[PDB]
Amino acid sequence: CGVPAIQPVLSIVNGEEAVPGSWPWQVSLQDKTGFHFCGGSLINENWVVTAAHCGVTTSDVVVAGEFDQGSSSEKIQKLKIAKVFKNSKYNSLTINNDITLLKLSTAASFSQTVSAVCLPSASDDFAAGTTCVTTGWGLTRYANTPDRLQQASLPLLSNTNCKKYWGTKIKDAMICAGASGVSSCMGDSGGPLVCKKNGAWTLVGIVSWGSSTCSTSTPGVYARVTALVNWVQQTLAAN
Amino acid sequence: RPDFCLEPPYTGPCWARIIRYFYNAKAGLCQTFVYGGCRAKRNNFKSAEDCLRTCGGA
Repeated sequence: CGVPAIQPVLSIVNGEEAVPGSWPWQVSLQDKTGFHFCGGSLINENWVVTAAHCGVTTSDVVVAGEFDQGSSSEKIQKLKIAKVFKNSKYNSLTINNDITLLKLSTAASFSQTVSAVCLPSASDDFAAGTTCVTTGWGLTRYANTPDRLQQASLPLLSNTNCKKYWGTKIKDAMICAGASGVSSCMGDSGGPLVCKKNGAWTLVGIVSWGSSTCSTSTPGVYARVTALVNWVQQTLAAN
Repeated sequence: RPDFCLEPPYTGPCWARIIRYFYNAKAGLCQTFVYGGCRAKRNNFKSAEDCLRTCGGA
């Protein structure tokens, strides 16, 4: 996990187009017609982790190995969803514990453009200031979504610094990043916020919420995976 | 009809791109809009039918 067959080129509003297939765990969650409503991350061949607010159902599909959603010829994997596991602790009012697991009906076929992201340990500590990366097909301007997968490098923020803006709206299962000239935006939800752990890209956050206009000077908020990974492991073990 | 039917559509702070319907009193019909996934106001429906049955004529 966490090691793309195709290396990404570094250096979402104000982000940059990604190298095709360089974020192999990134999936597009679409409805039965092919409409992209959220992103997600493959954690293995049978499971995808996304945000609870995305409201995924078994009628939706997981599209893996995609880069250009505007390309009808591009080879991808349209995977059916067998069951949806929404974290029962998801708070629809505070948005805390914003995570959902999707169990695929048919396993994804891993390859050069399709693989898993690593999961952190509940005790992992990704220091504030650490430069991480988020990806997705969300808006690039606050409008239709970009056809090609976007990416952006951004710093993790300390809870104290994040609260300087969001105050008490920041809960224990949330981690902030951004306010650095880039911003996740409509369509990016459920997607990954990854940071390197011993060189391997590890899922530190799941795009959740933030500025209602995707302001690049405001902290973006993500579901804190370290606070939710035990729930993840437990769900996989029981299913 | 409920006054919430006269409120403009509310996307919210979450970053999803979910299609929902809202009643547009100016036109007299329910139209589609993008909902962010959380904190939906009441003029937000999963189908045009639900929207028209709740806000039609407002």
